[PDB]
Amino acid sequence: PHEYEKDGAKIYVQSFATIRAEADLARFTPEEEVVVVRMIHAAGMVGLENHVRFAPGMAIAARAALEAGAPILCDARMVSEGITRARLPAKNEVICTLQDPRVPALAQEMGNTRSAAALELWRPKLEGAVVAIGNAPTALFHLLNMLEDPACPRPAAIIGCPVGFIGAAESKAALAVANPVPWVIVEGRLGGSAITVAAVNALACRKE
Amino acid sequence: PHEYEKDGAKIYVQSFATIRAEADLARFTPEEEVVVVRMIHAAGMVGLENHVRFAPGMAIAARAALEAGAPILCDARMVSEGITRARLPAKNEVICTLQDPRVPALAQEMGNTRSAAALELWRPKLEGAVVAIGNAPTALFHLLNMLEDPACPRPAAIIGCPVGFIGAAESKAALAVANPVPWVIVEGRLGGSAITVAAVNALACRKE
Ligand SMILES: C/C1=C2N=C(/C=C3\N[C@H]([C@@H](C)C4=N[C@H]([C@H](CC(=O)O)[C@@]4(C)CCC(=O)O)[C@]4(C)N=C1[C@@H](CCC(=O)O)[C@]4(C)CC(=O)O)[C@H](CCC(=O)O)C3(C)C)[C@@H](CCC(=O)O)[C@]/2(C)CC(=O)O
Ligand SMILES: C/C1=C2N=C(/C=C3\N[C@H]([C@@H](C)C4=N[C@H]([C@H](CC(=O)O)[C@@]4(C)CCC(=O)O)[C@]4(C)N=C1[C@@H](CCC(=O)O)[C@]4(C)CC(=O)O)[C@H](CCC(=O)O)C3(C)C)[C@@H](CCC(=O)O)[C@]/2(C)CC(=O)O
Repeated sequence: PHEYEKDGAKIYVQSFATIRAEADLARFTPEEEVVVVRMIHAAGMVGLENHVRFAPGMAIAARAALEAGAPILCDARMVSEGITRARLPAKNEVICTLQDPRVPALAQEMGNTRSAAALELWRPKLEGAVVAIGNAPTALFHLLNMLEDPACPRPAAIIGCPVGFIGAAESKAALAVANPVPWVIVEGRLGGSAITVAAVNALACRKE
Repeated sequence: PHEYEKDGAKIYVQSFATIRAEADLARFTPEEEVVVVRMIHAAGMVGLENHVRFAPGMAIAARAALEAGAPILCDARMVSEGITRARLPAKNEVICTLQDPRVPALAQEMGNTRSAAALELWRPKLEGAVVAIGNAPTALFHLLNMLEDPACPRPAAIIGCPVGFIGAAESKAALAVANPVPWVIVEGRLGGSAITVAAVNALACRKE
């Protein structure tokens, strides 16, 4: 038969050790470094770290929000279903409103994507939340517009890592410029659900 | 406010057109090319195509299985929850057994990961299925071992795209060598849920 390593705890330890041996991680603070390592792990891509940018204090602020019970607001089910419930420190709600039955009509009325329209339903959970956007650039752009209204509840942190060729790089660059609340991005076209979930999972639990 | 493109249908068309303008896709058959384009789209990574390998006729065989109602067996919820139900041609079941309450004890008895142990529960749905492994190399390795028994039901196709530093590259190289049923892999460390879902979504529906 095929031989392979079967101890999952060991696999993790070896994965992170390989990443730290290969990656260029010196510029990150200790709190940022843990997040970056998990993002690399999720992507299978040493070199990803050359594209990661954090607002000063974001990693600290996001961990603190999660430990205080902040909900995690997710743009897609691939993000929400990714989050490791066993790693959550304070029974944190993991929310994705994309499949709410009101979203298709709302999107049509708004002249926007379903991904973006769904964020309107985040309002009651948004104050102090950790936002995890791993897919839709239109969700990130729309969030920036929502937060231009001083009446809008404001999250504790935004993990802004949508992926793609159209609008993704722009949405993340705009997030960094706007600096609405502490943020992390992957600059450029790279990003996605797995990198986003890794960031959340890293910030949720002090144990790697 | 921030200006951005909000027409999702248009965004797709532009994304695929950008990918085809930049990517090196000549060696793929028409059926393979559609799959590769969607994988690039999901990864935000022109250059991914340099790592993609198909068994001859896999893309044709997998589309045919799906159109015939084959279930899709998924190693993780980030894969199963990714699959676009609106794109499925024949009311195909999308299955992930990872969270079955019997898996933790089974994994312990088997001395294996939960990801791998869960595949034992695939047996009743495995014959003629499309397998979508986007995460766990141990799931792919274990599947290869399962299929070494002539009594094991055999899938119609395997999308073998686990990601990572430990065991991933090895598991996919082993799949290609073993050639148990028609396969697609991303060679090396790259892969993951998003690329895997993209492959399924591409093969499910003739419309991009
Ligand atoms: C499945 C899926 C996937 N998308 C991916 C990536 C991209 N697609 C975007 C556009 C094409 C787009 N995609 C639809 C939007 C549907 C909508 O919101 O109206 C919208 C049409 C619009 C969103 C937007 O552009 O902001 C949604 C969000 N993508 C989904 C569903 C997620 C559903 C859920 O999670 O509950 C979705 C809601 C469609 C659906 O299934 O109903 C991006 C646009 C940028 C670009 O195209 O270059 C980008 C590249 C990010 C891969 C995943 C990436 C990952 O997880 O890491 C992939 C798996 C690829 C695929 O289609 O097979
Ligand atoms: C969330 C999550 C994530 N994994 C990723 C990637 C990897 N991790 C592997 C090892 C570390 C591993 N990971 C656990 C296994 C738990 C298990 O099955 O016992 C096992 C421990 C073992 C699986 C295996 O090695 O075959 C599982 C599968 N990963 C999950 C849960 C998926 C649960 C579900 O889907 O229902 C999981 C079941 C743990 C859990 O949450 O309970 C790989 C090993 C190779 C390596 O480490 O370099 C590899 C890199 C692939 C990212 C996703 C990648 C993607 O979607 O594209 C990320 C998001 C990273 C993260 O942990 O934040």
